[PDB]
Amino acid sequence: VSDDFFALFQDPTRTYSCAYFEPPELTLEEAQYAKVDLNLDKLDLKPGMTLLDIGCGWGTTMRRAVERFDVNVIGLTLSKNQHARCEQVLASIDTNRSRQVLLQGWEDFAEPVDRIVSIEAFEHFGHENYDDFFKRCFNIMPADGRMTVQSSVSYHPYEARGKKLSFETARFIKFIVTEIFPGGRLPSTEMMVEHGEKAGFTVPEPLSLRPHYIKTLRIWGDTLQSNKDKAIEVEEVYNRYMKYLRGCEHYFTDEMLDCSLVTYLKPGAA
Ligand SMILES: CCCCCCCCCCNCCSC[C@H]1O[C@@H](n2cnc3c(N)ncnc32)[C@H](O)[C@@H]1O
Repeated sequence: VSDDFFALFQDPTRTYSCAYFEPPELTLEEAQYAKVDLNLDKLDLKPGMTLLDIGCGWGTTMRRAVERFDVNVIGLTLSKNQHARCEQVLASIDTNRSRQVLLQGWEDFAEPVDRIVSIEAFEHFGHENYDDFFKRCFNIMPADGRMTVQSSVSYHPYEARGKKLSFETARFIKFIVTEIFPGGRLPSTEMMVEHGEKAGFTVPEPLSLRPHYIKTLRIWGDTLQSNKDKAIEVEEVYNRYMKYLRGCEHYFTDEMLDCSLVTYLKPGAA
């Protein structure tokens, strides 16, 4: 997967996550900023604080946080591509706030921060590591800390929609977690909430982003579709991602997949 490839289907910001069409008539690009504001507005961010962005992408969330809230920022990513971009994105801001991006996972991060944002990185963590993740996030934050985690989710193998559809969905999901995001693994919303509660977080009712992901995958699908040619010369990979995009839209429509924005409040939050 090359940067030039994703360039032919994503908005100019290169946000590789669910957009937020509020109001409904926003551009994909506008909708990606609105999704960033949706997360940050939950975080009770005050000037001088340090915001930790876990899985920080091309640095879009962090830039918007410095600009909108007058905070310091630290970003974690496991991609050199993303790290160098973020670094130049951060260095370009007119601020005296510190900005730092580290090529490393949350597992090796242990510094005090005030607030945490994480948009669709959580699918890479592994069920096995959820307890450590939430414990780390609770422990690095002050008494009034808050964290948002946004993540696609599925449902426990038990959770009825027909035998036919449930076997089918399990397979399509295998394919995502194998050839699109190798090593990935979807949680359920219930797991997201429960592991946070066990670490001692108060967890309000999660926000479902389902119709927004449906809307996002359609624009993605449609834009890649229109570059059938331009994308092939940069056929195999093309048909793979078309199966992925059209497939997810379908299963989000069918209500076999969902996307949750979960907020985690420490006992002393405001
Ligand atoms: C609708 C689709 C259906 C659901 C399919 C599974 C979802 C796949 C996730 C796609 N969301 C993309 C957001 S970008 C992921 C970011 O998280 C980072 N990351 C991954 N693991 C860690 C980690 N352990 N620590 C810090 N950062 C991490 C990557 O470097 C990257 O910047």
